[PDB]
Amino acid sequence: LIAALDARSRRDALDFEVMIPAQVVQYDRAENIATIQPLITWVDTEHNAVQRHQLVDIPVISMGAGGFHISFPIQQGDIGWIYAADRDTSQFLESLSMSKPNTGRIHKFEHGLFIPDVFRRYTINSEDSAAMVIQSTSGATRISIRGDNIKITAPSNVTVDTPQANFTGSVTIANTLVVNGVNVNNHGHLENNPPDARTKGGMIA
Amino acid sequence: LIAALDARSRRDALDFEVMIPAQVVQYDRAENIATIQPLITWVDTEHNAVQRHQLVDIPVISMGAGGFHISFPIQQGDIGWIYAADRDTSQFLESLSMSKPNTGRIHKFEHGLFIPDVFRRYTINSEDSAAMVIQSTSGATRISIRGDNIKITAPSNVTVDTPQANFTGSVTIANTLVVNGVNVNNHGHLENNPPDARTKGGMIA
Amino acid sequence: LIAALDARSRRDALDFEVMIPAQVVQYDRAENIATIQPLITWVDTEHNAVQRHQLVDIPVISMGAGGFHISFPIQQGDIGWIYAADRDTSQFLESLSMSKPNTGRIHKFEHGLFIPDVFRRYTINSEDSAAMVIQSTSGATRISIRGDNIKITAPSNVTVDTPQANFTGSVTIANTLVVNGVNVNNHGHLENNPPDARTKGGMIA
Ligand SMILES: [Ca+2]
Ligand SMILES: [Fe+3]
Repeated sequence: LIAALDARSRRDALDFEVMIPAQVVQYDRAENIATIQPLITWVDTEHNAVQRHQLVDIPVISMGAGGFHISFPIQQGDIGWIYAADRDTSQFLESLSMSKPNTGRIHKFEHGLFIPDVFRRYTINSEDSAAMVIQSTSGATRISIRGDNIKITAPSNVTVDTPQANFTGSVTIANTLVVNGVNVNNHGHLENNPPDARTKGGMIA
Repeated sequence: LIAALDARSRRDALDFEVMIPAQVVQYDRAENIATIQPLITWVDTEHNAVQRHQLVDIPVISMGAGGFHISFPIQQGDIGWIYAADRDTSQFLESLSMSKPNTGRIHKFEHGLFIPDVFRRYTINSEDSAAMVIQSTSGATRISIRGDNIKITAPSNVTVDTPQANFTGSVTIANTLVVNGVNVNNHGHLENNPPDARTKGGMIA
Repeated sequence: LIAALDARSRRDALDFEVMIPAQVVQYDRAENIATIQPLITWVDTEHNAVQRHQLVDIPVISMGAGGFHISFPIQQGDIGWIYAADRDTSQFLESLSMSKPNTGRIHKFEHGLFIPDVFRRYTINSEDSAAMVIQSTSGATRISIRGDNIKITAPSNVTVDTPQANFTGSVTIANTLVVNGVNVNNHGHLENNPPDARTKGGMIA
């Protein structure tokens, strides 16, 4: 009989984990690890599809290198993809350096990586149809990068916290400019004649 | 004979899909799914290397969590990597929640994830050699993050669309400042003496 | 005996590479490829755990599409995850187009993709606990995106290099504003009477 190896091959492929959609149960942003719940059940011999185990202490990617990175404020319930490492990563995670596997389990989500993905749960404004956006998923607060311009939109404010902000060209401000507490639109100056009289009105062309 | 299992092992490994470079045939940015064409052929028994099938309805990652994400304006022809999920993801994609596989196909690109990658098709300006950049691939329009400063460059304009933009330090503008339609470089004020005469010239030190 | 296939299955799973943590040995940012050193040893038949081979010419992801991307200034020693492609990618990498495998090696890191990950080696400021940040890993220089506002922080400066910067609302500047070399806080104007006398002091309400 040859059905034997067919059965084996199937079992072995089912047991070998690679990638599946998954959800955050809990997340620690300082240690950048999560408890993760896979979101596709597996059919058992009994033909019952059942919920998979949680995975603990799973690193969540923070893309970055060279002293820079991108970090999202991950919440319980957020979704993404868990990947299974070839070997136990637990010692590597302790040291972030060259390590041995502490165990013999291979190709299992238990030692994996979670990559957050919002899937389709976002809105792109029509003006950004040809742009890259880094944004709230609502689309309300965004940095939009286009081929020759950048547009930064926020319903409340944009705050630039730095000692020196430099503009190498011109600047146009639609409404009010206040500098050190003084409204420039409406400002004046003391005259020499009449002595110490403030000029009339505000700033004019 | 023992060559039997050697043949099996090889077949099974060839059939088990994980990751391959691939190209976007069509993309829907609202549903965040693509038709994808793998870019490496597979050699058949006949020793013919032939083009692989398109995959439809493949989610394209939008990295994000916590109400924020990053989205690129993916175009036909863009490249990247397709990953094969362990099990059918179609029901999960309908609901974005806990689900069963609708079918028995495992480790196939048919149910996968596409991650866009520009590979080497970009230019980094020399001034950004030690910086992170989020930019047009031409390098012309960029946000460059350095250890202690941020430089935002755009050939046309940078527009900040918000009711209130706050600078916590000083600001230097090279050229013209216009506020509510009035050129500040060149502005003046009405005098009390001579009555209602505009001051001479523009703004001076 | 049936232990035979158990041994085979195990061997085949060990030989089949998918994903493991790894480190950059060398990186070329123009060609966007690296020499990579996996960071988990593998136990051999002799029960010796030993360091894995370097992989050369490994593409490092640059997430992007549609003419935009994100690039980090990767350094020797930076860490992340290497993924194994199903087939030889070398011809595909030459052309970035549809290709055959040059060889028969399958599911090996030798032809792979590296994704940089900083793991937990970063600091999130408490004010950003619910925000997305793109930042130096020190947390000192950052773009922080919140539900209705964006805060850009840099200890040295933020420079906006563009011919035209537009603010669609109001702007408040805490300290000094200089426009074309003239300090606005302290500016004045020539009077008509007294003829050509500069106004007293600086700008006042
Ligand atoms: Ca006067
Ligand atoms: Fe004035």
